[PDB]
Amino acid sequence: MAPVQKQFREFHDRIKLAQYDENQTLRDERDAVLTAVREGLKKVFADRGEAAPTFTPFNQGSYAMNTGVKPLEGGEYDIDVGIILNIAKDDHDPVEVKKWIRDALKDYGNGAEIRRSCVTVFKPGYHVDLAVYADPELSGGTLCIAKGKENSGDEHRLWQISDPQGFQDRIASKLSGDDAAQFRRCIRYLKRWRDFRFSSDPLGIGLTAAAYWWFQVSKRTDPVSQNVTYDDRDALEQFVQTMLDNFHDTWDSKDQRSYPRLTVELPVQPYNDVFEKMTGMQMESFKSKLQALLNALKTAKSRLELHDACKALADHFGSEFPVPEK
Ligand SMILES: Nc1ncnc2c1ncn2[C@@H]1O[C@H](COP(=O)(O)OP(=O)(O)OP(=O)(O)O)[C@@H](O)[C@H]1O
Ligand SMILES: Nc1ncnc2c1ncn2[C@@H]1O[C@H](COP(=O)(O)OP(=O)(O)OP(=O)(O)O)[C@@H](O)[C@H]1O
Ligand SMILES: [Mg+2]
Ligand SMILES: [Mg+2]
Repeated sequence: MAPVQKQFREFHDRIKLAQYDENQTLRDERDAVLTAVREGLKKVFADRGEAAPTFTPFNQGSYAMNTGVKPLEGGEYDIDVGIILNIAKDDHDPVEVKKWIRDALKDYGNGAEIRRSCVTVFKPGYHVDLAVYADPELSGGTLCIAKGKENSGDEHRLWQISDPQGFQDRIASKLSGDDAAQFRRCIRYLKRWRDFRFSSDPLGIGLTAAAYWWFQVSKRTDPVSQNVTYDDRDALEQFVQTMLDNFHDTWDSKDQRSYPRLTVELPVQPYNDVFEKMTGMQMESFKSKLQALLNALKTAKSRLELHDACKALADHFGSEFPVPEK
């Protein structure tokens, strides 16, 4: 009946990255970029002959929500930060606003770059994704993120209504206590699976939103003593089965075939499918790999030898998954 709970908890200990509130180093790297933006902006706007825009920053992403993992060797940390500029959205092209930040981050690190949803700045061993918002007061009450690239057409340049506070609050409030800890462990486990079996360029946000909809705690409460034990292997099995169950074969007219697609809405504005950017072929590979992980989660629960159980898990979770010698 070989259990694997101790092995999962040790795996968790190895992969987890402390969130911003417990990570001096992350805060320091964060604050450095925010400082370089403030400093940078003074020059960019001295040129324009205009007073510098101010901004309010906030923590975003997994280091804000305590779902962060350590990258594998060669991999990069992803420091996500929002900045709310004291500007009215209706008065500015969003890409143009993003240009102020890239130019402010001209010299800092290996430079800065304007992505579709953020300005990203590169440094040795990490990047910082700055999501750029217009001021809700000056912009008629909504918080809108700057969407669009430099090369992007007109209909793809926009201020999209967002709700990062709402999203973070739903992730943190879904469960509590040791139930919530298991939720977070299972997101992390799957982000290492991602880093191990997917190429370095199943989104993090995808699995997070997915767990919000479909994660269920797996624990046993002894009827007599009320003593609780968690079963992380079982929690992943049910969660992964539930995701697989929600793939829909979706016809693509252009390719004249169907691909299995997992759709997962953000539980807050704008309720976009967080996986919409994955192509049909990437979704098909995502599904096969999910099925193979499910198969190993089941194999792991029916091995006499702890070695054989752990090995089956290590083939999917990678070489930081502990495999005790036979
Ligand atoms: N496709 C999307 N739709 C809506 N919001 C998103 C999307 N992608 C990212 N975000 C927002 O930006 C944040 C940072 O995105 P990122 O891709 O870094 O995910 P993350 O949660 O930090 O996970 P990871 O640990 O993989 O970095 C998310 O946590 C989410 O609030
Ligand atoms: N809705 C969102 N809210 C906040 N951040 C987001 C959102 N969507 C994406 N991001 C951020 O930007 C990063 C990548 O998303 P983006 O859509 O900008 O990629 P892209 O510019 O299309 O690049 P690629 O060429 O790789 O497709 C994520 O890691 C995340 O931090
Ligand atoms: Mg992130
Ligand atoms: Mg990011």
